[PDB]
Amino acid sequence: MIRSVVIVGGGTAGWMTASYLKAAFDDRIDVTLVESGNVRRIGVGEATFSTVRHFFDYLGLDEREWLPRCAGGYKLGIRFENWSEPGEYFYHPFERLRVVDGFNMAEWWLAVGTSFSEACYLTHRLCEAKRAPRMLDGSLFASEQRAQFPYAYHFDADEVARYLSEYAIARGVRHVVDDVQHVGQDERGWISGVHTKQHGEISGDLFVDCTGFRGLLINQTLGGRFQSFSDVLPNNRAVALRVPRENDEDMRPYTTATAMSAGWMWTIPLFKRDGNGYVYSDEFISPEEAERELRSTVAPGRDDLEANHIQMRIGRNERTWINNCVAVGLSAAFVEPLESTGIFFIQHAIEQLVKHFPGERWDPVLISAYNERMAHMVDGVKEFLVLHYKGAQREDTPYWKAAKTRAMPDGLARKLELSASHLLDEQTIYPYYHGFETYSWITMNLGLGIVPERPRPALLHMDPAPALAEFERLRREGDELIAALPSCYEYLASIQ
Amino acid sequence: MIRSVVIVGGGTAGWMTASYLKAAFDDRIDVTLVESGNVRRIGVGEATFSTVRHFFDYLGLDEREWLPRCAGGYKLGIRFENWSEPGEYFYHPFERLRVVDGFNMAEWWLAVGSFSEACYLTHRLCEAKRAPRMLDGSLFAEQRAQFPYAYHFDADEVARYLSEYAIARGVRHVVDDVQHVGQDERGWISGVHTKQHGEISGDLFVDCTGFRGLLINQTLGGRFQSFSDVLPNNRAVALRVPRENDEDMRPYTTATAMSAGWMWTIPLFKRDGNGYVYSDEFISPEEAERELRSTVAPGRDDLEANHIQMRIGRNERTWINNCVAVGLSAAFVEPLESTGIFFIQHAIEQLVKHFPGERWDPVLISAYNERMAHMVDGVKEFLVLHYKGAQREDTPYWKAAKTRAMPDGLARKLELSASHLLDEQTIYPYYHGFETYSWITMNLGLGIVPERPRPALLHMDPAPALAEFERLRREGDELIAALPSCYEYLASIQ
Ligand SMILES: Cc1cc2nc3c(=O)[nH]c(=O)nc-3n(C[C@H](O)[C@H](O)[C@H](O)COP(=O)(O)OP(=O)(O)OC[C@H]3O[C@@H](n4cnc5c(N)ncnc54)[C@H](O)[C@@H]3O)c2cc1C
Ligand SMILES: Cc1cc2nc3c(=O)[nH]c(=O)nc-3n(C[C@H](O)[C@H](O)[C@H](O)COP(=O)(O)OP(=O)(O)OC[C@H]3O[C@@H](n4cnc5c(N)ncnc54)[C@H](O)[C@@H]3O)c2cc1C
Ligand SMILES: [Cl-]
Ligand SMILES: [Cl-]
Ligand SMILES: [Cl-]
Ligand SMILES: [Cl-]
Repeated sequence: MIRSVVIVGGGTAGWMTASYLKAAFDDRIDVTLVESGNVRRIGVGEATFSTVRHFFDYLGLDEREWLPRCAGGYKLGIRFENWSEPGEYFYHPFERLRVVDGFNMAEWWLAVGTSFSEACYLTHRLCEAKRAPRMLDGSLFASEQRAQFPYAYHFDADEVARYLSEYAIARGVRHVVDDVQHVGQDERGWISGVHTKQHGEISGDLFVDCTGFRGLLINQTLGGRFQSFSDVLPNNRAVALRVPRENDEDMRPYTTATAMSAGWMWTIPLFKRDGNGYVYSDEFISPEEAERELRSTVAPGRDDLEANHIQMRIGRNERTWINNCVAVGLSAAFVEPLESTGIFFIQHAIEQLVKHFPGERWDPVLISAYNERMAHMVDGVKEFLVLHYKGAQREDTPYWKAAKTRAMPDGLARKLELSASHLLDEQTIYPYYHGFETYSWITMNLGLGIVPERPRPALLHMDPAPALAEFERLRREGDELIAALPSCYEYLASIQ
Repeated sequence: MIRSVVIVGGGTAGWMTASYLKAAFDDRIDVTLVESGNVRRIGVGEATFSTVRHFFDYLGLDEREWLPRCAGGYKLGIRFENWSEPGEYFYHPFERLRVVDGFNMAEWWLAVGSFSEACYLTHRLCEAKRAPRMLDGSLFAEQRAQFPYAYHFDADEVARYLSEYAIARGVRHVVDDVQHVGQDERGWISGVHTKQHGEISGDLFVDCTGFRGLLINQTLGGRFQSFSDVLPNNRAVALRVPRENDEDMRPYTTATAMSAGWMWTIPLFKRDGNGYVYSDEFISPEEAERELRSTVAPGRDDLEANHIQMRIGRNERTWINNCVAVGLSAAFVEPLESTGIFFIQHAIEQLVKHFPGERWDPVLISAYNERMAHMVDGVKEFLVLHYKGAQREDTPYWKAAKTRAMPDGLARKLELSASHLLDEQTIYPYYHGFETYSWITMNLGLGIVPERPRPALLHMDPAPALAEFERLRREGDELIAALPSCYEYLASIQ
């Protein structure tokens, strides 16, 4: 049985790990987290995926407690703007499709359908009317019912790290602020300790690499091989800003992904401000050009706002667990934030680390099974993301023209062939766990313009009444909800 | 749209198909079923899988209506006898494992704990021979998914019952032999030519002719892929054995390992169904008949034995041109996990979903074929796991099972399983009827057991899981005291 964990890095990954380990094992694990006082955290990572409520539940934290305290907001979905038709948009919401007489509402929409998201999802209305997912009395709008509309969150990246470090430290995590200068290895190549500038050697049984893109343990010490995805997903840089909203009250309960001339831009509404960034490929546009394009769109004349330029490491380690070291966060893998998966990868890496926790024997088969899961997790998203670029109909710049013909991962060709005939399902999407469900694959395809040539032939043999009564039911439930629900900001104000 | 379906074959496959199509499309589909008056149905296929309730629900039939009428009983799971330690047994039940603090009861059992007895309510119900219903008809536990119990029924009666259902709903019934299958200039089926009713044509043809594969294999040249290299059982001998005491009725199938295969016991309302599944490379058809009779029906030579040659494997494609194979014509594996009728149901459900329009869509058809292939391949792999987990080594047959070649992917599942339990991510990843608990339950019961408990559990409070084991033990106690016997309940609804 092993006793102690040493985490290197104090970004969102480090502090999520420290928190979760203490929540899981309490006093049956010793945890130390070492982080540099001079190497900054990435500074971004402000939108989350639908699994994140489980992370906070596991920690014993209600959203009323943790959300104001991370200066956050609600994420009901993502609004995709300008990807295909210009001025046009759709939502990818956190909401499962209803099923009528064996077929989901997407199939029926194609046969008897108003845009797809609008006809099929309550969430669409909530986004348009800028509603909170809760009534003022704190009851969920569905009124588990939380799974049927698995909304996520926006939060401030500084605050969440600050908040979780306090959570972890309150629970006995030893905190060291220092630079690791060298990582020791025993005669078998296993990590023996990390040598700091002022605190000597810090040893332990298990080491968690949370050093970001740098991969200081997993790559620079252990020689882990990093598999780049630049061949299919070229975006390799970002430029970020923190932009105050002219009107705080005007707060959207969703992230916006807006296609730009050489990439795309995020808008993440927080309680006090927006987060903004342009994800781009430097083969098509320079870092200044991108900064200029970004500022022009979301912050004209606001040169007091400092831009944060980021070089992204896109792809994954072949193995995120090597010897006694596990990489969590940007050190393990990263794909561009088009579907807000970075924090999801962290949560899933940590939840599966607890499941695959080593005993004094360090069982290689259990480690191997952990590595497979993490590989599948990222490869599924990678494929899902390439599908975004293949579905995007705009062709107006060298960038968008090149996205159309660029090589694809194995498997996607088949998914596109299928999709031109009929909708993807549980059996034809990526088959291993990667966060996303069928509705997400379908919703992107239909929003972007990858549509079956014709409706499902079976539906012509069937009574359309039950599905038409369902579309009407959705339309009426939507009407009632936007009338009864407070705004996104209103509800958040009431719980601050 | 297409208008008409012609089904060839009136076994369980033909009639399930006819029934389901009418249930699905009512008067928006014309259906004709043609079946031989002289080529007998297989005569077996008496246990079902957990999915089967959905088939009957879809048809609009409550179990109280259909079950006594098919002379059936309850299947709470399968009892595996003599597979590893001799005289030893365990249950593979239709019951999901409870989860405590992020780990299922199997994991906890390994850390703090027989397996089936500790983890499943169904184990007690089987031992005490209970019905899954109280006399007022309420379920013992929707709550139906948590304990997805299935059924036993008489194979003659179910065909008889479903043909009536379908015919009442406008299925045209023809009793004749198909002598020739016509094809058009594209190799599509144009009609079936019968001995006395001329040509019967339609848009879609469903091959329900059994192992024969009259349309899909003999006419269309579909290729059959054999599984004999990994699952050599190629024959069966069956009996219909009356129970000395009808009241003594088990709510489960028994799979008993024998010298050169295994034997099923399926308790029906009036009688048992019995059979020995074997490989003729290790035992002759009469040796097997002698071994069967000796075990379940000593001295009862008045009972006629049904000897069957099984075609084990699957068609590469079950849907070719305008013809879809359903049932034994499509695929078959030995009935060790009662999957034949499941394969039919799933084939038919997916046929409705993949139903063709007037414009035939090769991509939709290809997606149908992938699902049918995965369905059977998943079960194939799961069954080889039974033979690999069986620890008995007492005959040439059991010795050979130990070293026989395996399907791709199973070696990995066995390496994993010696380390820790299989899960949703490491079992066969495509739909094949079975869930994780089934894979786990078979491993633990047969004796493929992680070397040690999961190390994470040593860092955790065992109290919640121990309180759960106790809760299960107490709920079990209460259920066997309150539930009527399997026979008692069935008697009350006859
Ligand atoms: C442009 C961009 C946009 C993103 N958007 C999203 C999003 O919308 N949603 C989402 O979920 N994710 C997003 N991500 C991912 C998100 O930022 C990360 O998942 C999250 O911030 C965790 O980062 P990290 O902890 O792994 O790395 P970092 O923040 O880089 O942390 C590295 C830590 O290691 C420390 N360190 C480095 N070297 C040493 C050393 N020598 N000794 C001691 N300490 C050391 C540093 O001091 C720091 O504490 C985005 C990423 C990028 C690049
Ligand atoms: C030994 C054994 C045990 C089994 N146990 C189980 C079990 O426990 N549980 C389970 O779910 N499944 C079991 N199965 C499978 C089960 O028997 C079948 O799934 C089910 O009976 C359906 O069979 P079928 O309709 O495909 O074939 P068949 O019963 O053989 O039907 C063939 C039909 O085609 C007709 N036909 C053939 N040729 C012509 C022609 N020339 N013209 C007109 N009609 C023709 C015949 O008349 C007949 O109606 C078992 C199978 C075997 C062999
Ligand atoms: Cl489905
Ligand atoms: Cl991300
Ligand atoms: Cl899990
Ligand atoms: Cl079977």
